[PDB]
Amino acid sequence: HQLQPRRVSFRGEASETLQSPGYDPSRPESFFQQSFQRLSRLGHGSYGEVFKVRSKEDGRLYAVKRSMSPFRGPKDRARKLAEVGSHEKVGQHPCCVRLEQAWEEGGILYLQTELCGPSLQQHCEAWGASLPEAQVWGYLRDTLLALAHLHSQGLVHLDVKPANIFLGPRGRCKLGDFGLLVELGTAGAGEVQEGDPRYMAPELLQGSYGTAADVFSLGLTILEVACNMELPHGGEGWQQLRQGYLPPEFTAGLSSELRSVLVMMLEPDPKLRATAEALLALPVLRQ
Ligand SMILES: CN1CCN(CCOc2cc(OC3CCOCC3)c3c(Nc4c(Cl)ccc5c4OCO5)ncnc3c2)CC1
Repeated sequence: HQLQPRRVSFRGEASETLQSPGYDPSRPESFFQQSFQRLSRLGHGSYGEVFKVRSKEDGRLYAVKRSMSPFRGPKDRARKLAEVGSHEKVGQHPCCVRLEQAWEEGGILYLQTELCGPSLQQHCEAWGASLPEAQVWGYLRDTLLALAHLHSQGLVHLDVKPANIFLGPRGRCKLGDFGLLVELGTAGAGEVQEGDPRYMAPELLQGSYGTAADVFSLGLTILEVACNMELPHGGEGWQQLRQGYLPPEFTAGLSSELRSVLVMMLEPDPKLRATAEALLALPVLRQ
């Protein structure tokens, strides 16, 4: 016998039965199989898979990430479901990827969010060369709007990277993938973890983290996409970047204005590093 799929939420609303057009609770196929139409595979890793699908419910498009294998235990389950809790903590914001719903069936977690344009990373590798700076500024601003929304709620993304920023057509963009998001001070179902080492803030090397870590992460995110360079995973080059230095190559082809802003974001000392609000308050970054 099989447990039925059940909604995963932390809002405290009723415990409720997942139902959908095309979904027969009798039939053995999963809720995701019956209630959706897999259109393409957006990605795959050890996290599982992301699918571009069309809901049989409202007929519209979404992205659904399903975990790869059943939960290994209670603790393993709690930490996976926490991603939903995080995403729900973000709430409604135009610069943040919106969560539609989530559910679990057979130890597998399904996360259904809005379908976005390609990630900044995908858009960058497709563009071939450096992005126009007018584009880059728009990317920098929308992510800062997203960060300020997170940071004003005591939330830290902790894994801001080009692959987490999605081109909102056009040419806006949204911050998503809240798997590592922590609410400062109430942590946590699971312990906090650093993000991608390529974009990691220097203070995390000694176990320190605040909202400032995101600002640094966004800095190297923008540096990567605007120079079309590739960031080191280690060594002196990596360590130079965390010491206020710039790659001796230097960001050539970048203006003074954009360079001076990145310096504010790439500041080694967290307490000196600019905040998102202060950055957005500059004038070179208004609407
Ligand atoms: C060849 N083209 C096909 C269409 N495509 C537009 C849509 O591109 C995406 C890709 C996503 O994820 C990929 C980005 C890097 O991470 C892995 C694959 C999207 C995405 N991912 C997602 C992530 Cl990262 C985290 C949690 C999720 C997610 O969906 C549901 O819950 N989410 C929303 N839209 C995506 C669109 C261009 C290229």
